[PDB]
Amino acid sequence: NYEVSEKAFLLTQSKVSIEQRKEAAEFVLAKIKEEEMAPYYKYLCEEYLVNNGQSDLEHDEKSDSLNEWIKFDQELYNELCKKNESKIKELNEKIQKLEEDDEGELEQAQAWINLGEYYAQIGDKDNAEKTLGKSLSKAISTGAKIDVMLTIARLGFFYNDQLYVKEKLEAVNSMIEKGGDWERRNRYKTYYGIHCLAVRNFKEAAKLLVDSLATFTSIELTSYESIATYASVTGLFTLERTDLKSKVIDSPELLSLISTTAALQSISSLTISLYASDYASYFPYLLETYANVLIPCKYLNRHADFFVREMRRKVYAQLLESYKTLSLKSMASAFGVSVAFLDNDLGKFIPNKQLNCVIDRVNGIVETNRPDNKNAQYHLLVKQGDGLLTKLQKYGAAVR
Amino acid sequence: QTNIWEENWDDVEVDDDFTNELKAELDRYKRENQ
Amino acid sequence: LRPGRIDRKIEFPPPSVAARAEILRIHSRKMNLTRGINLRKVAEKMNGCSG
Repeated sequence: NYEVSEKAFLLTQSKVSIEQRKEAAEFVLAKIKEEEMAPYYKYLCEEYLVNNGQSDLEHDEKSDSLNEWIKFDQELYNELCKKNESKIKELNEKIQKLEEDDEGELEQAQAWINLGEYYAQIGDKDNAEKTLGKSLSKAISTGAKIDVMLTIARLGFFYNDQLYVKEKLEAVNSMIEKGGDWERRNRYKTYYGIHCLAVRNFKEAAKLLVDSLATFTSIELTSYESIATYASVTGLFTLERTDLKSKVIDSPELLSLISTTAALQSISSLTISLYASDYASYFPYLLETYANVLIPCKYLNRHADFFVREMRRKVYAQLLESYKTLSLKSMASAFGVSVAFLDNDLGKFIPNKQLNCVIDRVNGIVETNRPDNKNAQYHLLVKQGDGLLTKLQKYGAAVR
Repeated sequence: QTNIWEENWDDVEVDDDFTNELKAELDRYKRENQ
Repeated sequence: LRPGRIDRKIEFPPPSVAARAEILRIHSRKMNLTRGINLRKVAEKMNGCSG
């Protein structure tokens, strides 16, 4: 499941290297052999289809597909349907015998969960769900309700999905506030920090994501680098430096995995080099991070410029500041970079509503100004009497 | 376009990051030229 | 032990690390935690211990 959806994501994102394409489905090629992945690997092969995912032995085979590995065979189905049936048949009478013998309940639910996991291996966003229902139907335990999480987490994030599972996560979480004791809370927070990481988490669960580590990861629903990676980035890109320089300044967590995946090396690291307030070095470390981090990984791509430019803003906002003063030149020039261009997007922060920057172009000079009490007193005030006016009419719609 | 991304403000713009690097090189390359 | 009183006479049996490790992973489960944590090792350190 796990690398699937990412190796999916990997090749679905393939831009940089054929490897980006190649190496992912490479496994998936072996993995659709490993598991009968076709039924979504079907639509997975229609997922990145009509980009470079255009070469399949079922869906489409196109030269403009740089990925041929998005291919099938009908044997896969034969393989599948056999495996499928085999799985099915076995569990069927098994479950049917569990039904026959009135054998256990969770034990009935047992093969159900077994029935369930296939559709993860299979890729069926299906029976497993109904199975889960008839698993959960047989659940006398939140520990089986735990499997909802497991199920739903495998559900949503086999496709890297959204809400229902999150809602299910909400649902399955809200049920027992035992939060799987300490743990499923994490699993909750994990995928919650992932659901909400679609596309956001930003300030929100990145904390939580950072908050609990290393307390879980999943294997099939996530790796440990993953959570760390993700948790770092957003939480870093978002959260309070104090926190970050309390926490991601370093954590035994980090200290453990620092450069261990090499892959990061940057996220906080070269941002700790930002957090080392270079001018340049980080400004390369950006894309040095970006393409090594954002493009590669699921949400990390789709959100994109949220980061970019926001750390790119971040570098303006707390690091370089407005700045309250100093000729833009000494910034824009004495930092050995494009005066105008840098200044432009930098100036594009003037109306971004975030700049207390006060910026001249001619004199290449920058200033600042208190933000008074504005903050968010009435500004949003409008929204709700409106949100009432919704009701207020909706009410006035009640009537008869 | 999909359903729920982070939405607003707005789509921003595009071709910046590499453009930046293209310039980050050039910038630094200009700073190499410096 | 006579039937009608104790009919089906069934008898428990001591456990061990695994049972402990399980029971551990059950009670450790309960309490709030942090990873890097092998319960068996604890249950291994455990001996002459019960649920």
